Amino acid sequence: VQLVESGGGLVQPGGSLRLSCAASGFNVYSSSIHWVRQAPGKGLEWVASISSYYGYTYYADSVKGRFTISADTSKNTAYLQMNSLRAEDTAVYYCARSRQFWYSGLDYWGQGTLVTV
Amino acid sequence: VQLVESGGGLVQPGGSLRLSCAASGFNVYSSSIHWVRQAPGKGLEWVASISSYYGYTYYADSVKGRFTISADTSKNTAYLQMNSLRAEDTAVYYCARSRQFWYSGLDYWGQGTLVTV
Amino acid sequence: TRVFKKASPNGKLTVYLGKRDFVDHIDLVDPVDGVVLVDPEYLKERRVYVTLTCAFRYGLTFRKDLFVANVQSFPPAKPLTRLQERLIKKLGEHAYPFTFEIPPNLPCSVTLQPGPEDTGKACGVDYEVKAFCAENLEEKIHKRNSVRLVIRKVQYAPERPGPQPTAETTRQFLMSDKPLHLEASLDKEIYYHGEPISVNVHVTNNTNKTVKKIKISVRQYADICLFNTAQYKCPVAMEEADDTVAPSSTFCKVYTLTPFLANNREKRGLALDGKLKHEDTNLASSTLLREGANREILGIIVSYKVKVKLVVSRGGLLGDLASSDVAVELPFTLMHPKPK
Amino acid sequence: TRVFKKASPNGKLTVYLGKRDFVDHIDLVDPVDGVVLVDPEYLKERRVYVTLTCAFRYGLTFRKDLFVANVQSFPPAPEDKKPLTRLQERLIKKLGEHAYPFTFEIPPNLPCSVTLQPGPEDTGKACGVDYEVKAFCAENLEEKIHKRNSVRLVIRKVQYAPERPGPQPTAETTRQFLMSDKPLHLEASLDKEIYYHGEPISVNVHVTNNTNKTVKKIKISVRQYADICLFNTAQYKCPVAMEEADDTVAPSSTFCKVYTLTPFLANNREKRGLALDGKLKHEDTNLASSTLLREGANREILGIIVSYKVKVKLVVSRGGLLGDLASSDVAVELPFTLMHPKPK
Amino acid sequence: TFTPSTTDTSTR
Amino acid sequence: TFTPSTTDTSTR
Amino acid sequence: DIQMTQSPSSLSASVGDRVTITCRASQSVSSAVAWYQQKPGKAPKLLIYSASSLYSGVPSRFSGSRSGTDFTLTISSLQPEDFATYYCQQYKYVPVTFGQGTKVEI
Amino acid sequence: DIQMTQSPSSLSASVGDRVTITCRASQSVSSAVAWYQQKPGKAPKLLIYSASSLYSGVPSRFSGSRSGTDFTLTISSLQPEDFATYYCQQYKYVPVTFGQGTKVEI
Repeated sequence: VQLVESGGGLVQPGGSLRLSCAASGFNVYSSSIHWVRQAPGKGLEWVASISSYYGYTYYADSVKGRFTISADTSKNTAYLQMNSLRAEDTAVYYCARSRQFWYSGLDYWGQGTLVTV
Repeated sequence: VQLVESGGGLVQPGGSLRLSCAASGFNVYSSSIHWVRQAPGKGLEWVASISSYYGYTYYADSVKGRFTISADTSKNTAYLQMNSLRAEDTAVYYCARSRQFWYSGLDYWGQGTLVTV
Repeated sequence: TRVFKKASPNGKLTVYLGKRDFVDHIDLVDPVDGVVLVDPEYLKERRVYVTLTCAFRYGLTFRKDLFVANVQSFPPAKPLTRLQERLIKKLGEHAYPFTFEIPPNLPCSVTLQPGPEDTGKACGVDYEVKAFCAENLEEKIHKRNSVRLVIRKVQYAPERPGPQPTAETTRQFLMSDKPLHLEASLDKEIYYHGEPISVNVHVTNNTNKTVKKIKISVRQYADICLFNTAQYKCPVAMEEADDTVAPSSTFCKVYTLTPFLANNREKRGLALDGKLKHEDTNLASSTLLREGANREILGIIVSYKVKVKLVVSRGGLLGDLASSDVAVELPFTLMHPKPK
Repeated sequence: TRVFKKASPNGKLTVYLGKRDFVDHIDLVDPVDGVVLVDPEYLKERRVYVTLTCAFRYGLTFRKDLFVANVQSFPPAPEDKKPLTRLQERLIKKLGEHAYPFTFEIPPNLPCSVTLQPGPEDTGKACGVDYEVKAFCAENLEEKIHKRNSVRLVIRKVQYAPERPGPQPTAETTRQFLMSDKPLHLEASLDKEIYYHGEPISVNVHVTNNTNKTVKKIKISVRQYADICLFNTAQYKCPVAMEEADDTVAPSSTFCKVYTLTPFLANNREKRGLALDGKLKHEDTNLASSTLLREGANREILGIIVSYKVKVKLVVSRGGLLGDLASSDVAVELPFTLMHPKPK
Repeated sequence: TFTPSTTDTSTR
Repeated sequence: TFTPSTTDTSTR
Repeated sequence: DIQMTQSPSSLSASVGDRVTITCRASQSVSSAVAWYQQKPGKAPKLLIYSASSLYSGVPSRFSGSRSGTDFTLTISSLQPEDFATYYCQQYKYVPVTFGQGTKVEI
Repeated sequence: DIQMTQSPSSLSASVGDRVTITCRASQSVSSAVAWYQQKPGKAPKLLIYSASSLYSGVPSRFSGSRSGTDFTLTISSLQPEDFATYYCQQYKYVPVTFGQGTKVEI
């Protein structure tokens, strides 16, 4: 029961990335997968959430339209497509897991990947 | 479990008599009801039998046509219609019971009614 | 102290069976044992085989074998039953044993009642112990050399009575605030053949509607599975009562029913107990299965229920979109008591 | 340590409920207790009654009440004299002299809160079974309820997964064909009998094709059975998960595989009449939990009864003369329990 | 010349 | 002027 | 029909004596043979069925045996209450035929 | 959105000292409040959910309490491993908003 994320790197402003979160030890339909970024020296900020049981995706107002969260339910993996990136989007992006029934905090976190813009 | 009879009496040759067997303590469909006459000073002789489960009646060759055995399954009572009686038909008529599943002798007998003719 | 004996048409083969009815105890079946009497002078290097076959016949004529067991009795290749040892002692050196083991989850001997249209052979499941002498198993079985004995696989009523079968339903109607309640029950769960069945019916009519009739029937369910799944329904007993329950009134009555074969002789496909040749056998006994197996068996599966149906008066603003038949079903066991 | 509080539109009536979900344990249901804060100065001569109602709502609008319980909280009625729970004692101590308790006992054999999913063309209320705790101010019980005086709180009757796992659900069937001397055997089983919402279901299938016929396809489906009984008896079928596998079993050959299925609401949102767990107002609830009945009762209950089964269906090729006359659909159903774990 | 039907015999 | 919805309160 | 030739027609024995009553079937009636006791003026009483099985309640001194088509009723000890006419019935084939009875006296 | 105001921005304490961290919600988020600690360079770690429920595994010295819209994180004894940045989450409404963190040093 642990989460692995990978795909962060230096990208010019206006570029695009795809952050993948290899979830293992739990099912995509009994859990909700969330992305929480943290700018260097700043606090936690939630950007995107996906619920595969209900087929619903939520985004922050800052990343609405630009970002897209997906889930590959076949292999228990979630993706964050950060299109039209900006300089203020540089942060450490964490992939977190919460219970689907029911949300009781982000109990499992990934190690975090740095996305530099 | 008891068998009681009624209907034996003096009749003239060529007359008709009806013998009843008020069966109590057992069911007409789990039992078979038999009539066994016995001429005075002689041995037992089976005359008629009825199986209400199968709806089959059997008669002896001496009483075929003349005699008729019936059952009132509602009242748990069997009847023997002794039509076209003859002088040789004088006897003590016994009503007996046998198991329907399966025949293991006439375990229960009535007290017997004399039919004089 | 006694055994069955049948001989070959030529008299050179005799098979001895201790019984013709073998009891299935769900967990295990009574083993078919016996002794076959041979004469090697007649055989002249042939071998005597004994076969146990469970077949689903039609008497179309869709005859299929559900279980075949073959044993070479002579020449000899199981420990001897005391009966087999005693038979060997009685007969001599030329008597040889055979023993069969019927695997569980096999059908019991069930005969389906033929319709008046056809007068052919019996349709259903039957077992046969066949003893024959031949050089090899691939050779056809000859009539002069073979002996066929029909045996039956039977089940008896469970010793411990089961829970009392109870059922209750309730209906709500558009123009009545309170519901119509129906309660039915039987005095016992295991019944014997020919014995009556008492149905205790309690109707609590709190609706504006009255029930016109209370139809109570005993129905036999035969689950026949050879090529398809097919459950067949046959009411073996009925009682159409004119008992009326007034609106805002309750009713309690006890009804007595007895299923028997005299009035059911015109119902084609009605399951009967296995026959030996053509004798009258009562209605088929309920087949006892494992508690929970959810397993379907190639053969005929017989079960009985009592259906208590209320006929509620029609009409009302809602119309025909309501229950005119409020029914419950009571599963019971119809079997034979264990002998002795 | 915290209770629910809802007030009347005029503010003169307040209902204190410790819970909104009351667990049914088959044998008994959690008691619905609470405290009602009254204002006798405003409440000149009237009385405060609290009502518990279980209703089968619209679905034109066929609303019927399955269970109604009514209690007079102010003035304290000697008939409704029950010992106070610790929650009610704490609430009365917090509130004061004008706090009065009510207590309801939900009898068994009553439906759980189940909502049927509305169709695309439906625009009415929510079809299903609902519970409601309503407190109102009225002089008598034959007077209509007023919107300004009454407080309505929706509560739910819920059931959680049994603590002890049940027997493994196994089932098998056998078919005999005309030209085939040996039969076709199908065995299916599930890894467990109690599943949770969102948890995958593993179906272990064993096919022993000893016949001359080929199993073309194996269809694995999870189906939901809703037994709805208000005016008639009707069982509704709804496949919540499916798996059409192209696995072929050759004649005189065997085949064993394990299939994984997960029922969820994302792909079942277009299925009208699909049973869902009770909603409070309109929130998104999962598929309906399996209802836990008595072991053996043969009892038909007003409301909605939800059960789940996995159907393993084999598709057999049609041919080889013999005039067909075969099922060609060798199906097996395995009943399992789809519930929520008891909260820790 | 008929087919030998089933009979019984004492096991002694 | 809207209908008072459901809220919580500490039991102390 | 089938004739049940019962012998002897009557025998005399003392108290404690062994009494053997023999029944012969004209045809093969299998074990389907019953034995009855009928005291004068009363109904017959079932003693044996299936030619060897003692009916419930009958004293153990009554025993039945079969040898092919020969059936025998044996009384090990003859208590004074055992003096009656004993009948032999076969119930293998309709019509049911009885024996001629065997009166047992002092 | 809902502003999750947290105070103090940072605090200092010794070993065994009692530390209280308070988070204030702009609106009524009910009890749907979680608490995390994030040591520098590592992922955040859930401490308390539902504003009072201690997570499975986290030591008992951590305790959460609420008072209306005021949520407090209390550390009874400050172990040497308890010096991190503590964040308050509300998950009652989307979007989810966190606190600004409370760095705890020696």
